[PDB]
Amino acid sequence: MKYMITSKGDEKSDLLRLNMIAGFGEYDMEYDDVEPEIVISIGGDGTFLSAFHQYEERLDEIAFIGIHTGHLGFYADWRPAEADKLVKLLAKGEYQKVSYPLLKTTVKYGKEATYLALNESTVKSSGGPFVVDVVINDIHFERFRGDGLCMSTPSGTTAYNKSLGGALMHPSIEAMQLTEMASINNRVYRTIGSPLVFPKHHVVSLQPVNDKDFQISVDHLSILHRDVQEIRYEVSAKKIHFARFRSFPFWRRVHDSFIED
Amino acid sequence: MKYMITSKGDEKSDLLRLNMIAGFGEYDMEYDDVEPEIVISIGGDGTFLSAFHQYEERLDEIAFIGIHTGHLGFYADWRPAEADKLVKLLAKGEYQKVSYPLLKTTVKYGKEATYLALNESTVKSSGGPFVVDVVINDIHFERFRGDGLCMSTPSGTTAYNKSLGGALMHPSIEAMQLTEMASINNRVYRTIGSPLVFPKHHVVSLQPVNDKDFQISVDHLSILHRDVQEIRYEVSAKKIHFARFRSFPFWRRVHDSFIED
Amino acid sequence: MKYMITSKGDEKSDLLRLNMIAGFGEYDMEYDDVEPEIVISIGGDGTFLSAFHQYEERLDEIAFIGIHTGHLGFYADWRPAEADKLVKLLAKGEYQKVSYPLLKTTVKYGKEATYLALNESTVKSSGGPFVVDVVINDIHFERFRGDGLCMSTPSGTTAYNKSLGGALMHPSIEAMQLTEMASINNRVYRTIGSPLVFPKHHVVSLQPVNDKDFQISVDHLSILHRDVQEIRYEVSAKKIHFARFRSFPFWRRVHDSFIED
Amino acid sequence: MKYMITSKGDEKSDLLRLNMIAGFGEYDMEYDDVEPEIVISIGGDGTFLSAFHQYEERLDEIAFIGIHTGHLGFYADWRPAEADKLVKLLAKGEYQKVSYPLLKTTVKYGKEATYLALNESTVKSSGGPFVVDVVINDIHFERFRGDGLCMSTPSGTTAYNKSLGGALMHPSIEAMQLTEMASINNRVYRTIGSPLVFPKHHVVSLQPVNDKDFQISVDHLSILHRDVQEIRYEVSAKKIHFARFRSFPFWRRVHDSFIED
Ligand SMILES: CSC[C@H]1O[C@@H](n2cnc3c(N)ncnc32)[C@H](O)[C@@H]1O
Ligand SMILES: CSC[C@H]1O[C@@H](n2cnc3c(N)ncnc32)[C@H](O)[C@@H]1O
Ligand SMILES: CSC[C@H]1O[C@@H](n2cnc3c(N)ncnc32)[C@H](O)[C@@H]1O
Ligand SMILES: CSC[C@H]1O[C@@H](n2cnc3c(N)ncnc32)[C@H](O)[C@@H]1O
Ligand SMILES: Nc1ncnc2c1ncn2[C@@H]1CCCCO1
Ligand SMILES: Nc1ncnc2c1ncn2[C@@H]1CCCCO1
Ligand SMILES: Nc1ncnc2c1ncn2[C@@H]1CCCCO1
Ligand SMILES: Nc1ncnc2c1ncn2[C@@H]1CCCCO1
Repeated sequence: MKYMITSKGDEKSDLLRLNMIAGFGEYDMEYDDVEPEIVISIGGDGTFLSAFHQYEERLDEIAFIGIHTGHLGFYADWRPAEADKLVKLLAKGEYQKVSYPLLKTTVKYGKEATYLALNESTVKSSGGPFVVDVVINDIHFERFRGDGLCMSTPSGTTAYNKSLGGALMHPSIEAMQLTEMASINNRVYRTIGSPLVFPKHHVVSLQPVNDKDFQISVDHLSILHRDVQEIRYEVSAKKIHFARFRSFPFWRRVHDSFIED
Repeated sequence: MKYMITSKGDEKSDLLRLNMIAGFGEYDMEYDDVEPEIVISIGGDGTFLSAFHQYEERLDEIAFIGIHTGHLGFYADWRPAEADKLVKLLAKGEYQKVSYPLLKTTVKYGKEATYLALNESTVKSSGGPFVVDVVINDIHFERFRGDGLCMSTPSGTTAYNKSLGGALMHPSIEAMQLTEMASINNRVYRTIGSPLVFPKHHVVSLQPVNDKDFQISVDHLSILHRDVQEIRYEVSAKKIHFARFRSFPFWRRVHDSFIED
Repeated sequence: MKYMITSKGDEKSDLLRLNMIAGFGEYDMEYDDVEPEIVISIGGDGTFLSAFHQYEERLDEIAFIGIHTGHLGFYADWRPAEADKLVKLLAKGEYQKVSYPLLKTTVKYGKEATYLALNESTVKSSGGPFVVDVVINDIHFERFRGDGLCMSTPSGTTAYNKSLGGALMHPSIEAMQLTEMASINNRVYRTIGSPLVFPKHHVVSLQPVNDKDFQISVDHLSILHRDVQEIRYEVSAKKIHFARFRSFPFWRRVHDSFIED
Repeated sequence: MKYMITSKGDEKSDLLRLNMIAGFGEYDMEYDDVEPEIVISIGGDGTFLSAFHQYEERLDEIAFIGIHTGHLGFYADWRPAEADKLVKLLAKGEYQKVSYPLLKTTVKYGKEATYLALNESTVKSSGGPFVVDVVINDIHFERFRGDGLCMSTPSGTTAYNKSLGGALMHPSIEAMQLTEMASINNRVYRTIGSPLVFPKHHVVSLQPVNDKDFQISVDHLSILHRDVQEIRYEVSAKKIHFARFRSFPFWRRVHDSFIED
């Protein structure tokens, strides 16, 4: 089919990319970075996130693969020594696909912008204090004062979410998880403290109390948003598709990354 | 239908129980605590847990209701002033039902015993140090040394799980959550630290390293188990059914219990 | 003596300030905001922090007092109804003094700047990733990757330090406490995780790994520092002095703020 | 002087003990396990704790030394290869001493018993729920409901205290630290959550609310206490003395145990 290969850009990843292109040339495979059906990412999870966001308008028509030239990643979970076997099996194309849930962020002004996250979307304040009202399915839940908030996909839970004390959830669960960053708690301000796990179709809305300027991040991309009226989180109806060429279970991947390999 | 009412046993709950029995007598309703189809619990969440476990062999044929005579409970979530309206609507019996997931614990010896938890099942050691091997779907995940482990249902997450830093998950999610109690972590022992959220059909197995005697709890019931070979956790195929007579959303119930009411 | 009164600036605090000035006029007391010996702060703990920093060059010659016109503060811990009794006892001037430790921050470039904190000093990155080497008394302790770090005085421990999971320490202890903000931990990056409590004369040094631009905060003041070579923390030899006019124990103040009042 | 050597009891530690006794025989040193002035512990930190408690009535007249035959301990912090150099320098006896603070626990009935802890003293319930009133210097601070409480010395902070989220404090600080085990927090029960660090002469008292039977631990020793009226914690006036034969800083010891060695 049509395929493309993105590279981290160091010698190791560029040379592996050139060798995989050469290997693909021995098959009925066309290099096309406009309408690829296979997107191979060579580098780390950061390289993989840029690949996902490069092609997030054609998610339904792409199977993603990650190769880690450094340490094992959660998306770049195949070693460079398997690249030749990868080329072979991608060429035949009878592999299977597994799908992970994604997070949809909607930002409203006083106008609207939507974003897909593969790891998480976070909200912080633009210098001053961060106060927002947290609304769950039109129900006012809490007034949060602190550093900010983080909404994670399931596969995002091993990333920023983990550093904030959130739970790791198996990515077959269609959910999103909200974690707090340094919440103020006394007898004036009061937050739940615990991470919150939301199913599909639940809508978490963040509403400004005073200042309406926020620094909003989506995966690696962080930009200052002004005149914000509302930030809405929900599990996306879209999903990322991976080419499956072996059994590498999520919990083993968690074990290899955090316990021992 | 056939119904029964369990009471916490103080004056307040016994008198409310007698008044509801009197109210039920005005309808085609029979009191039967052997094969009830409606089990009303009057007291707190602890009273409700005993009601669930009193009838856990007829879960498929029972709708549960809880009335809190003290503070709002997560299962006893209706006020005594609504008891008359409750009798009325339970008598007609066109109410709807909502189902929550349950946790199945299997304990193997060198023989087998199974238990259903509505909140959680926990494992601790019988005096000495607690060391177990944690196996996830036949994959050795970690060697845990510490005080113990807790496996929570979704509706259990607001209970012991919350005090251990676990996430609160909406009970429409068919999952279980594993949290650590005081894990030892250095460059000898190593655990994941984070709460772990498991979907249906995943099996978490705890296996003894040295001592094989453990104190195992299931909801309020804690008993010493000897000659234990394995403890297995999975989401039960069984579910608890509640009679639904109003909209009291889980997240509002979380808000009213932990934030403000 | 010479005194001055700073005000939060709302009606309530300005009017209390004018009334205390009037009351002071009945005694041998001179208003002087250049060389005061008594600095009264009317507002909240934030107003008190500005008062401290307004006069941090004459700390050895000033006794501070805080009045809270809103909720109880940890530095503004006297109610407005006691202002008349405060004027009386400050005028006679046989009150006693209690001293709290302070935190000295040194920032070195490639030049040097020093700062005193009453609550804490925090270090974060200027947009990009935050990586620093943590050196304790010339001993390399850890390579920290995460959101940032916070070094708190004892009286600062109830503030930002508390939201980061740090311990509350009685301010009679001459120490400083280092807490992490969202540290990355796997088998590549490794931090201690726990808050660290340091005695007098211990020096904690933060050293850049790659990027040398940091956002450094000292109490309420946060400024971007460029070309930073080192950030050094140690317990200051200077101390803040409070006028003591009653017994309001620190632990009771903790109780009233976080448990119940 | 008079010395004695305790051993973990495995081959490795017994043989090292016999060799050190032989080496000591070449000097004016007498083996005496009744009134030793030097107590050498060979094994791990657990062996060292038994040595301390074996001789806790002669703490003022003993310098302790620990040798780790397994992994580095915080009290057993010298390697077996240094045992010959240890014998030499202990024999001459111009070494220096460093002292660590200790924790005094008082248990009152309806009679009194006192205990010294080198690591920590913990309180849990005897099966049923654990509810105690926490009193700080005769001031009621909180009503704690949960699994239990832990009061740690400074050198104890790297042990159980660390697993409960407490801070690590340098043992030159004369203090004790109170950490919670799985506290219940809602709008009925309310605890501070944060670890609490107390200076010398502060007294923390635990008082029963209903049940008066508790499982109290002091270092490795845990015994059921009945008819308990009060548990009192304070920094001991006694101190443990170590023979100092090299520079092995506490923070480096923390680094080697938890970060890398
Ligand atoms: C470096 S690739 C970008 C990812 O880094 C992760 N990340 C950012 N900051 C942190 C942090 N403080 N701790 C852990 N992961 C982080 C987020 O999940 C982001 O999507
Ligand atoms: C009192 S009813 C029994 C329930 O109490 C909860 N529980 C027990 N111990 C604790 C604790 N330490 N913190 C919070 N909840 C607890 C558990 O979820 C149990 O099912
Ligand atoms: C508003 S007065 C300034 C103080 O607010 C405190 N502070 C800032 N951010 C937070 C936070 N996220 N949580 C708690 N306290 C905070 C810091 O201790 C600072 O000195
Ligand atoms: C094994 S030597 C005894 C010491 O083990 C430590 N300990 C006991 N339980 C735990 C735990 N769950 N986590 C960490 N350390 C522990 C306590 O500090 C005790 O003094
Ligand atoms: N989904 C993820 N799970 C775990 N780790 C992740 C993920 N995505 C990116 N990273 C890491 C975070 C540290 C910096 C390098 O990239
Ligand atoms: N599912 C539950 N969610 C929250 N709280 C619960 C639950 N079950 C029982 N409790 C409480 C725990 C404290 C003692 C009284 O009962
Ligand atoms: N030392 C302090 N201890 C507790 N709280 C403090 C302190 N200083 C300032 N604050 C609060 C923090 C929340 C915003 C208002 O000011
Ligand atoms: N003071 C201590 N600091 C760290 N670790 C300690 C201490 N005392 C004993 N241990 C360990 C705990 C795990 C089991 C082996 O002994």
